[PDB]
Amino acid sequence: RFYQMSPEERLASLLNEGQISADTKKEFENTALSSQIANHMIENQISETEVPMGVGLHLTVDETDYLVPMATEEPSVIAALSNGAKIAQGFKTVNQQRLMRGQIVFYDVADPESLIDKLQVREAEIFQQAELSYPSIVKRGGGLRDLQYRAFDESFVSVDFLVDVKDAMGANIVNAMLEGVAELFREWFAEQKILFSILSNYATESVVTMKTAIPVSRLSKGSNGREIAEKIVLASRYASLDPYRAVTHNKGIMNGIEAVVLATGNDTRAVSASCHAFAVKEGRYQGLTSWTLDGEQLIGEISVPLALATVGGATKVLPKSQAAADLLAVTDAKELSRVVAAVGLAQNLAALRALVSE
Amino acid sequence: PRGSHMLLERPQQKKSRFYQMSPEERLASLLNEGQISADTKKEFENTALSSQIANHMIENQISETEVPMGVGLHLTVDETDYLVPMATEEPSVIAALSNGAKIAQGFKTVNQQRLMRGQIVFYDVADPESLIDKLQVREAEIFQQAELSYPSIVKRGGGLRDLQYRAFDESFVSVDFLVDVKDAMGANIVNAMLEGVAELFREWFAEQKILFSILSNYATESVVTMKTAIPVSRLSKGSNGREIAEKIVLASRYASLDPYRAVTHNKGIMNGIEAVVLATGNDTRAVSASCHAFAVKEGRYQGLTSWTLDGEQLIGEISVPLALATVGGATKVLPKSQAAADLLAVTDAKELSRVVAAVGLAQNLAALRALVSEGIQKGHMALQARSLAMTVGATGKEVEAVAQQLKRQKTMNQDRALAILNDLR
Ligand SMILES: CC(C)(COP(=O)([O-])OP(=O)([O-])OC[C@H]1O[C@@H](n2cnc3c(N)ncnc32)[C@H](O)[C@@H]1OP(=O)([O-])[O-])[C@@H](O)C(=O)NCCC(=O)NCCSC(=O)C[C@@](C)(O)CC(=O)[O-]
Ligand SMILES: NC(=O)c1ccc[n+]([C@@H]2O[C@H](COP(=O)([O-])OP(=O)(O)OC[C@H]3O[C@@H](n4cnc5c(N)ncnc54)[C@H](OP(=O)(O)O)[C@@H]3O)[C@@H](O)[C@H]2O)c1
Ligand SMILES: NC(=O)c1ccc[n+]([C@@H]2O[C@H](COP(=O)([O-])OP(=O)(O)OC[C@H]3O[C@@H](n4cnc5c(N)ncnc54)[C@H](OP(=O)(O)O)[C@@H]3O)[C@@H](O)[C@H]2O)c1
Ligand SMILES: [Ca+2]
Ligand SMILES: [Ca+2]
Ligand SMILES: [Ca+2]
Repeated sequence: RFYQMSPEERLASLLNEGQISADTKKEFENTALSSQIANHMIENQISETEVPMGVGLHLTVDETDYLVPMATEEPSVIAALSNGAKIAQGFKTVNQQRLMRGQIVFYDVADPESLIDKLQVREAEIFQQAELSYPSIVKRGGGLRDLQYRAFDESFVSVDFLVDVKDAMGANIVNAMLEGVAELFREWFAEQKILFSILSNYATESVVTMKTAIPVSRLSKGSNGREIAEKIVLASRYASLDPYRAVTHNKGIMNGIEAVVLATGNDTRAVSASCHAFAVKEGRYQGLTSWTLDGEQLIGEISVPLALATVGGATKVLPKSQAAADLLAVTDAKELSRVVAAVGLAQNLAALRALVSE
Repeated sequence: PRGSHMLLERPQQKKSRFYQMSPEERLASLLNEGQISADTKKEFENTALSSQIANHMIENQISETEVPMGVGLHLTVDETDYLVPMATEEPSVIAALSNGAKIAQGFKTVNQQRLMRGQIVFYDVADPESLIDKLQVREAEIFQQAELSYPSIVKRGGGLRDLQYRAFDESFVSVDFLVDVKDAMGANIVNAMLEGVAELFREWFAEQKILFSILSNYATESVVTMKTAIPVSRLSKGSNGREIAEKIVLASRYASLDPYRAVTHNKGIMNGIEAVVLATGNDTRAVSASCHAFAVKEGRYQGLTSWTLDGEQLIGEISVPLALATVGGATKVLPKSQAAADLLAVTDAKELSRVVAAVGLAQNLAALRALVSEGIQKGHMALQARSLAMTVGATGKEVEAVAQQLKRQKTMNQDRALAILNDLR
């Protein structure tokens, strides 16, 4: 019955059964998100978590000014972003891509190559079925983009689906498309077995690279601008050597990125999973940014998979997500990813500069 | 050309900088400079967290993000029943956690440690092996200064516990500090302790140079491992319980071969873990950072859980570093954190980490069972049909009736769910 009760009835049941105090109940009742919206978004809803939201300052991306909504519970995070962006002055997009990835995994595959060669010769029909399983995205101008195949040891075979989901995160688009094609596969190969069909959150085809060039004089109010830069460069390289520093290094970056992702109603677990997994380069967890000295300029670069969204999920139904989107005022998801990647690099600059200046 | 940033438009210099203004003044300035609409300003003004609390926690505060919070059910850890506060915006996460916990019935602790790491890193070290030995013999005084740099923790029963040393590139040296921060996360306890020990490191060695002294979020000494044992019959409403178990084992095994699946595998785990971390006012970045880095094993990003078959039993196990906290940070200054803490009803941070790890394993179970059984979509659409019913006003047993009819529709809507509801009345 608990999952069938109203929020008001669930709180009363919790109090009646001694599971929460009376003051705890009154606090759970002090909400600002409409009960209608919250109760229909999740299950067993009783209340809300309120995260303070502030405005990150001085971010410029490709000669466009931005005001960054940042939801965070940690002090100094928004100030660090603002000081880091002010010092950097601007950020420039080195390259951007935006495709989502999914997979259908066969198991107990007798001869992998046989199965794979079978699929490659019928790719036209697969694209046909993928359109039928979600035709709306194809009308918007997206849809399936490529098919890839990977044969693994232990008799696994993965069919990789790369999709253009436009401004959505794409989970429900990709999952629907994959389950529809899975049916066709089971019709084509009654012999074979399908372990699962699901989207991959490792969005290596949604990577964004930002960069910044900083006159070393801006790194200090005084004369030791180059000294601070040389130590920033040293700190960044040590992240490539000590995972115990790289994790803190990337955590500092995600303080800014996850604040914007949260404020705009995007999925924080998805972005945190892809970014940290993308940090694994050459079998070692390293930093997501590089800092080098080219003459009298400190040059920083960031590369992160940012399959973010401006539509779908919680980006619209939560009024605060719409308000944060009004403040940021990005026109599409690709732009959101560029702004978020710049926030990451700005956060990292403020963190390293403070780390080596003390 | 290169004009300045549009923020220097927000200052009221005829009087005040943005970071000095009050939240109300900061919103008025935002509206007057064309950055937000009137409706957006009013929505920002609709807040439940005290303005005095929010404004003094962060900088340039203007409003708040509201994440719905629900209650996960059926979780049992070490023969104790729990009600898990879960803060999330994703549908089905809480229902899946309840389903996964119900299927497993309970979780037990295999091992647990709780120590926060810190590091003081030397750079430009000529002979690393020399400086190291020069430090190992003076550990008696290193432990003493650590106590005076932050004595409060030592009288509460904690403080520095161990010192280890590593060298990289034959030019870097790192002094590793293992600290017991009790129920706090330990960031400010460690940092202050390390910056104080760095001082005498300079006094001792005017020859060497320190690059930085700071905590490490990679809390490999806060790993907690949870276990579960499920009769295969509980994995299906039908008769193929074992078949399902066999598929879950392979899905878990496949995660260990394809990082593209492992990331999604751990993402599902973190849907539950981060939802409790957020509800209790803990630092979500620190947990996801240490958890995903811990996922890297033998030079390969893999799944954080293992699933194996032992006779008629499906055996699941999770291992993650959870340096969570029950005090400090945002665990108390945020009233909702205290309310969520009253519901979870844990006594210490060690118990918090144990419950959160179990939540992760239960979450993993629900996802994997659905993926290898009917698929992830069927469950989602069903919850979506019920949500669309309550939106239009479905009550009582009309919730399932309207959801049943929405299933028949090729495309479910709020426009059509209202039509179904009115006919029933
Ligand atoms: C969604 C269910 C639970 C449907 O549930 P069902 O299969 O129809 O079975 P049921 O309705 O008879 O009851 C299932 C139990 O789940 C709970 N439950 C059931 N319905 C509700 C509800 N309305 N409100 C609250 N709780 C609910 C409830 O505890 C219930 O038992 P009971 O308490 O009644 O004895 C099932 O399909 C399921 O578990 N799906 C898993 C979906 C999931 O894991 N979602 C997480 C977000 S998606 C994700 O993780 C991404 C992913 C999957 O890609 C990660 C990965 O790949 O690993
Ligand atoms: N593996 C995973 O991690 C996983 C698994 C399951 C669920 N999820 C969750 O599923 C959600 C993300 O998936 P989703 O975005 O596809 O949900 P969605 O809300 O159903 O899809 C996007 C919505 O935005 C609309 N839209 C408007 N303009 C669009 C545009 N330019 N491009 C694309 N769509 C546009 C779409 O309309 P049309 O239908 O007409 O196209 C659609 O209704 C998140 O809540 C996520 O956390 C994640
Ligand atoms: N790299 C990073 O992640 C990083 C860096 C810097 C800061 N931070 C932030 O710093 C905060 C976490 O650090 P913190 O935990 O040390 O915050 P904290 O609030 O300063 O420390 C814990 C507080 O709880 C009190 N307390 C009561 N009972 C305790 C117990 N059993 N054990 C420990 N403390 C107890 C302590 O009293 P006493 O004062 O007497 O000791 C202290 O005031 C977070 O806001 C975090 O995001 C993170
Ligand atoms: Ca191809
Ligand atoms: Ca605007
Ligand atoms: Ca030792």
